[PDB]
Amino acid sequence: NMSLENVAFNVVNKGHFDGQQGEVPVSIINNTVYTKVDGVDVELFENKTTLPVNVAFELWAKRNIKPVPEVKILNNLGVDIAANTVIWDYKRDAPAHISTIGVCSMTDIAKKPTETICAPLTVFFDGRVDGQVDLFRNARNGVLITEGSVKGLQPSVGPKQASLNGVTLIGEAVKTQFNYYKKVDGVVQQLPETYFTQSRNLQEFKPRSQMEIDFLELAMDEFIERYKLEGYAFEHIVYGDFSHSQLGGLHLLIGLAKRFKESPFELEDFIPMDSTVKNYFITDAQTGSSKCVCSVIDLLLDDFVEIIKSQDLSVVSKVVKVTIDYTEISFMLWCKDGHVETFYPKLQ
Amino acid sequence: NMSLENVAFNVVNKGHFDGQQGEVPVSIINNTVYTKVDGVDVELFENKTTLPVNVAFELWAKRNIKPVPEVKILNNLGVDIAANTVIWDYKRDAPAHISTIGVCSMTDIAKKPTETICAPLTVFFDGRVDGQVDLFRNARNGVLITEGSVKGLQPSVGPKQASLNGVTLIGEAVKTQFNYYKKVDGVVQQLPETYFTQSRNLQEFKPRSQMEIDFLELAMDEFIERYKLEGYAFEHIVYGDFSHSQLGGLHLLIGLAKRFKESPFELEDFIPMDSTVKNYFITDAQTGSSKCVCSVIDLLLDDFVEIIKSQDLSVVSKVVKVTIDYTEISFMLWCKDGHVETFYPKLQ
Amino acid sequence: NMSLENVAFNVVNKGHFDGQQGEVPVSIINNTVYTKVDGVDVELFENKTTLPVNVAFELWAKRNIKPVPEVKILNNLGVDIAANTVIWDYKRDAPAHISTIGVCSMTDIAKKPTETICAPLTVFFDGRVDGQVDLFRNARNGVLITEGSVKGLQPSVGPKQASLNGVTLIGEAVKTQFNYYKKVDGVVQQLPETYFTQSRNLQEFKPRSQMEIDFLELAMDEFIERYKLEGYAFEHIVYGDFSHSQLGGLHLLIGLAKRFKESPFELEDFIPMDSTVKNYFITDAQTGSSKCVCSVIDLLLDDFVEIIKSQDLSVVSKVVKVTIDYTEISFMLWCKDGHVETFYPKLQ
Amino acid sequence: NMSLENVAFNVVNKGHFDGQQGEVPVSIINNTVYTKVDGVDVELFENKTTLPVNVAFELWAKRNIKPVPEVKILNNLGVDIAANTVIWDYKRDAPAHISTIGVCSMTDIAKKPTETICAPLTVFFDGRVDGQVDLFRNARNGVLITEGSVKGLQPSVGPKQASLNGVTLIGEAVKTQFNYYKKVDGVVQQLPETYFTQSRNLQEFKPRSQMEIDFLELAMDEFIERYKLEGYAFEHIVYGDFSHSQLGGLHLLIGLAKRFKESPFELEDFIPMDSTVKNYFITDAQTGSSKCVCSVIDLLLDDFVEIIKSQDLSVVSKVVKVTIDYTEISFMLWCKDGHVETFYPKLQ
Amino acid sequence: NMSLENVAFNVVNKGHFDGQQGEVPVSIINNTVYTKVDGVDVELFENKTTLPVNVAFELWAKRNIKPVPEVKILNNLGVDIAANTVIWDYKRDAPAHISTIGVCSMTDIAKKPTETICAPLTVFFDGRVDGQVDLFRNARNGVLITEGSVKGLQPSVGPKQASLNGVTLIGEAVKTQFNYYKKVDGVVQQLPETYFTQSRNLQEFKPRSQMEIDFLELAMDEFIERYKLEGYAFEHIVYGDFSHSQLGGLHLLIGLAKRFKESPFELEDFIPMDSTVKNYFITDAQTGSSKCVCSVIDLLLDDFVEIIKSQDLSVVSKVVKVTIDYTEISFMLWCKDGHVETFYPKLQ
Ligand SMILES: [Cl-]
Ligand SMILES: [Cl-]
Ligand SMILES: [Cl-]
Ligand SMILES: [Mg+2]
Ligand SMILES: [Mg+2]
Repeated sequence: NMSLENVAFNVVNKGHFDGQQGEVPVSIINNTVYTKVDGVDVELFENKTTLPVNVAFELWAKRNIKPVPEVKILNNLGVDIAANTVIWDYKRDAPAHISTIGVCSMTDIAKKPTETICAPLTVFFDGRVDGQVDLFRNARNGVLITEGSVKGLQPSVGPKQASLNGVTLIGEAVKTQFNYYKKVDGVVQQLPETYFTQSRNLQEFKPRSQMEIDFLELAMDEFIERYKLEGYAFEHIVYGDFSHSQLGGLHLLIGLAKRFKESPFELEDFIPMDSTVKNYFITDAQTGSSKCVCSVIDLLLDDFVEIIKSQDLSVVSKVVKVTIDYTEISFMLWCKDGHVETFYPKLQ
Repeated sequence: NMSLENVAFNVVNKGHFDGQQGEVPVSIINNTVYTKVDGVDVELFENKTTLPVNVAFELWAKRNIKPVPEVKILNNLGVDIAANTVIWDYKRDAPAHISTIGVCSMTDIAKKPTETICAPLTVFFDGRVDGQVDLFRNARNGVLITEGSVKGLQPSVGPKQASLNGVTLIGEAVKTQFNYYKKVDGVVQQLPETYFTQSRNLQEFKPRSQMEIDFLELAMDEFIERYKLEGYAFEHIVYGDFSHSQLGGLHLLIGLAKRFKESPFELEDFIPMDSTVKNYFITDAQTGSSKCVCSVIDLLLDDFVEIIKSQDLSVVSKVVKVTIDYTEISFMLWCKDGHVETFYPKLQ
Repeated sequence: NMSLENVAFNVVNKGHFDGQQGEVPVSIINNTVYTKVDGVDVELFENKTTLPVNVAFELWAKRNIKPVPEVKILNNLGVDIAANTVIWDYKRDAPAHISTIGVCSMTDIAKKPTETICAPLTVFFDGRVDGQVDLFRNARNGVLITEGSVKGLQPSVGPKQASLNGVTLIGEAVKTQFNYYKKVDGVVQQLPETYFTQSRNLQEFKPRSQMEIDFLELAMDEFIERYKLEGYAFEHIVYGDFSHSQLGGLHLLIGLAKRFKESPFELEDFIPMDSTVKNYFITDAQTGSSKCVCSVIDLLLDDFVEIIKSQDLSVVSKVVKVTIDYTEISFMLWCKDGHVETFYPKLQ
Repeated sequence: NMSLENVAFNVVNKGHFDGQQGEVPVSIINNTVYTKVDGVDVELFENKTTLPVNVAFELWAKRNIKPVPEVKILNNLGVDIAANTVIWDYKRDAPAHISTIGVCSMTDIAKKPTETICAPLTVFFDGRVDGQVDLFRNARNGVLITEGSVKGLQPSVGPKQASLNGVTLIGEAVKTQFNYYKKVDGVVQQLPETYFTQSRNLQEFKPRSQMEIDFLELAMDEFIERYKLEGYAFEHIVYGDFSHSQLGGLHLLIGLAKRFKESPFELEDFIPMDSTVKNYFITDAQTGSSKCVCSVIDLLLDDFVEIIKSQDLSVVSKVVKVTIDYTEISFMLWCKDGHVETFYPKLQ
Repeated sequence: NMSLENVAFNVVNKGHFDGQQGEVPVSIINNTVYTKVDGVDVELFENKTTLPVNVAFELWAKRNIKPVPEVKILNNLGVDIAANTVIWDYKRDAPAHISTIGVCSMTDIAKKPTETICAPLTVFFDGRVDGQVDLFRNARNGVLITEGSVKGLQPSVGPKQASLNGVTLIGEAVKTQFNYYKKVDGVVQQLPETYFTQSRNLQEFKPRSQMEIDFLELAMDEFIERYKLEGYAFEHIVYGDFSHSQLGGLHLLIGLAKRFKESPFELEDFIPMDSTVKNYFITDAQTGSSKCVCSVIDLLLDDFVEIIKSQDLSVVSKVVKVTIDYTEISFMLWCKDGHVETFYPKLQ
């Protein structure tokens, strides 16, 4: 029943694969899928993946169209494969995982998660689908998300936001905050205390706390005085130093957002992927200050204040580990004379 | 006299093919045409069509650079080929028709429209070109456009707007509203009464009536009261329902325009082509409400009111046919207790 | 349920498309069709055509696997399209015709030859298939082949040989000699009296007459005196002149076969296609004699003798039109003092 | 320091990857690897695989250059991956296996076969390499080849021939006959008693028994009476029937070799891969007899005689399973009135 | 009026570029040039070069069709570019040089060799063309070939054979032996006394001396005693050793031709290019002996005997430089107890 022409039928009639019968004529050329509409070819899908065009086309058509965790979250938890679904990575325009389970015959390593080949793999389970909670209880390694309680399992509350068709949002007509569960070698794991990134962007940045509202409204000197931030180098870390050829600091996305409203700048996303810490080649258009590797993270400003105020500042330099998005992020803390010189996330 | 290097000469010197003599050096690689400018290669054309690169390059260079009907109009009239010109489909970045007549030797099926091979085809004629009106009188099947009257033929007034170099506009320094004529098997046809879509877009939406001006300025409850629209489900059909996971209604482009100014959303144009009814996979960023197939049409708000007020509302559901852009559009009308439940265009 | 995966299923299980149901996983990459056979991809089809890979793959799978006329015959008769089949051009590794009739959705212009679109086209009908003779009677332009007589239709006996899966042969377990019929504008044409090329190859050349047996066995001076060929320039036309830098004569394939068994040479087929007359760039390896455009034709030697011996030798230069493979082949006849200088086919 | 330029250095200096240090300039274009040799690019590798060009280039350079089992043997044993080597499939011009173990970073699933990821996979071990026998003892699923005895392991004597750089041969200066061992789920399997195909080709076929010498020299009626083969349908099974349009029988490669020396024919290998039974689309050039799916197997003629002469001829139709190349091959045995009608291998 | 369509016109009508006027329709797709011949596309050129498809097509059409020196000769002389012509490397299916002079606008660095840009480059001049000898006198760096004497210039007699359209031959109807001249920095260089390789192939090998006739006819022990070759390791150097797993010796092409007529073997040319010494990955099919890097050279056997018999046999290991094809070839001479062990050319 599986066929390329049937997949294209579902896309043109249902917007995605819906399991409907029918076939439309398809021509494949230039890593692109076309269909003939009233005698002319219309592009349906441009393959941006490393997979064959018809294979990637099928996986994208069968992508999950419900609110799902962001890929960085699934990566930080070590997820290798999804159970009977396709998590589409819109950052890479490619499937988030190599193989599939009961989805596409060309990429399927198994039909159901209980098969032997799935034993060493951390399978992602969705409690919103019938039987996936019970499948998670019988899985050796797996990650489970639910909207409510699971009897006999202690939950971990995830981020407020989730990805819906490549749109990260805090749901109002839909539920985006899940309970997280993980098993390793048959043993349920206790997930650690973690912060969560806010997954915002520059153009559409919106404050989510009165501190962030005051950060964008007030000036630098007035904001640092109001929240008693003297001696923490927020002028460097958050606001950024543009007086020299090498750009200084500017490691919080909200600091880039405040600057972007005043003056534009160039951000080179040379590792285009979903990750907790993003690295950009930045060039400021107003001053000419630039930096090849500017590590940026989108933390709630209140959370970043709690972190930097929770450190010992009696050492010149050391490595600070912070659990964010269920992964350990290494920060580099520099201090002189008991005050913060700088504080930034490292590469990986 | 035809040559690839001569076509590239005209593009670099005249912006398009102008019939001038000359040749520039050309290199073709990666479905792209390049020319050497002072020792370096400069991209001239990236082939986005299903045709060979050099063939598509020639057709695009010879595209019509005058105001022409939008492709959806030509499609709805069943046009198969153009007479001694190339209608470029900027929505697909491809020629609107497969074959040509007296344009490109590789795609030409004939040199002049009077040839035998053109008999079963609906040829598009442009009265603004000398002799094309008379050629239309001797053609078996054809469509003719003019700026003025044609002796012995009853005209049909077309849309106010036309496409100029992929820019749809109502001409002020140029004439964009044409008279339409059609012949089938040698018999002149009488074109039916039809509405016309406005061919506007979200970012640059501009109201074209006081009702549309009031729709964007006033609130929903205030607008429905002013124009006495109680019982027609404009809250659902036009304004859209975002309270549930499945997006409800929102089938008029002006309703999307009003929403877009307040909150952003994602529109997946999974059938990228010019058509009277567009189908989008929509995801609302503020609420999370989404719908795989949201049929949207850009009618003048006054015209849509006239249509929905001209229907019988005593049946649960039925199919309503409306002639728009010279084609029959099937709508689905749902009523309960004598009032409109919903009313939306179908797929095709 | 026509599909790419179903076409591949028939190919792997039946060697071609046999109308069986079933699907196998398919990967498309680099203009090649692959399928998974126990883990690894196996190449099924390398697209050598100008069509999309999946389209040409379907047409090749649906190619006619019965003895069919050689493409040069169909070309000389002006065939543009076949009725409900695909004639595969094995010399081009591509379909012999652009469009199809009731074969492939992507290339079909019609499902039946009786449709209006097929009238101006010369449709090829196979009288061995039920109902094709009647369709030929109803077609405006067409070509018909049959094994026996059709009531009322004056036949034209075709060549002894036909192409079976790319192998040209005179059938013994199957019949390769057909009657030929042609209609132009609804009127049956009388096919002209014609010679036929023998369609032999240089490697596996085999004589077909006692004269051809003698030509290969006998020396030049012995053969010319035996069959009384003095004054007919066979030393030049058939045997060829290698004494000069520019190769002279050598226009009959049997003359090439005789030279090849002695000393090899290089044949550059710069127009790789099936045609009654072939043009080659020839380079003799032993002497170094060459010629850019060498016109070669594979006639029965007895036929060529019959042709050359019926010419008027009293003119310095005369064009001579001979009907070969149902097409008129022009020859250049040069004579001097009551004997011919040369007599070769034009490249045309 | 693994790199593309270093791999190319080894290829140009050592003919393959030899672990030497050095780099040469490399150009990648059109799925081909080039290198500059005194100004001009020389092609080193044309990627015929479904892998990226640089990846397949590295795997081909690291291919095993010692006598290795033929891929059909490894396939019939269920091998999925090799331990610290690459088995190159020369019939597919591609690696015989998808992933690698400690070979290439792009395709490695592990650096050592003992890693957890390799347990459910059947790993191929080469006992000629130090430490591979011990790794086989510790592997859960695996296949081992050795030249001599392993203490405690009951051997299975493999075929006389092996593949050396794409050349299948019975070694004289090297040993090509191995012992075979197999483990499934940590338990050593006893390999079944099996016949082996001879792996000869049609062009360079050479007999290997006095019976095979007789078959090629003797006539059909003389050979059948000599080896007392009356009532075993050798005229059909081995010699083949060409009297009808559909080719009959001809299922032993030695029968094809006998026919080929007399008159040539066309073999279309629509599944180009190494397998115990091969399916061909055959077209006989002399008679025109053909058959879409012709199952062929290259057994020693004495073996096939031993097989056919041990069957019960008292049943109309019976399936017969024979273990050949360590896999069960199904045959169709048709008998009528105390003698066989046909006896051919299924395409399976 | 240089154009792609005009180049294709010359190719189809003249077999190459002949400067004739005319255009034919051309389709470019998949690094191949096509043209329409009565409806269907016929392949004219498959780009095997690293240049753009239309550029390499033009250079191939403008290739030199006269007897030209073999590329290895031009390489050994350091030629970088040709004057107003294209030397086509048929072993690479690519131009022998990167840039051109007055040939193709895309690859031209100059229209005349006298231009300033050509001075540091070694330009190849063909004295058979009017005015090229004078251009050689005015060029700073260059190489000149002539058929006869040039006044004042001391000639160097080149090899007997030359390449005519990819066919290397000793001309009879044409002259393939030239005088050679070379200038470096405006000063004429005296070319060294040199041997020449015979440029034969393994399939069509033909001896060129009574000694070579004897070597092929006579047995090893009979030949070595006949030409008094005791103590010169011809059993190893020329005949080759197959008794061991690693192939020994076999460095003269005539030795390969003798072995090939007896039993076939596999030659892998991992550096496919024209060079005085060729390196092959050899696998003997009969014995299984192989060697990754086998240096082979096609000298006249009498020349190699003259070379080996002039060496001092009193040293264990000595490097020996011999000028062959105008370049110095290094040999490894191993001797032991008054006789040679081996004597082979280095891979260099
Ligand atoms: Cl009759
Ligand atoms: Cl033992
Ligand atoms: Cl002189
Ligand atoms: Mg700025
Ligand atoms: Mg919104």
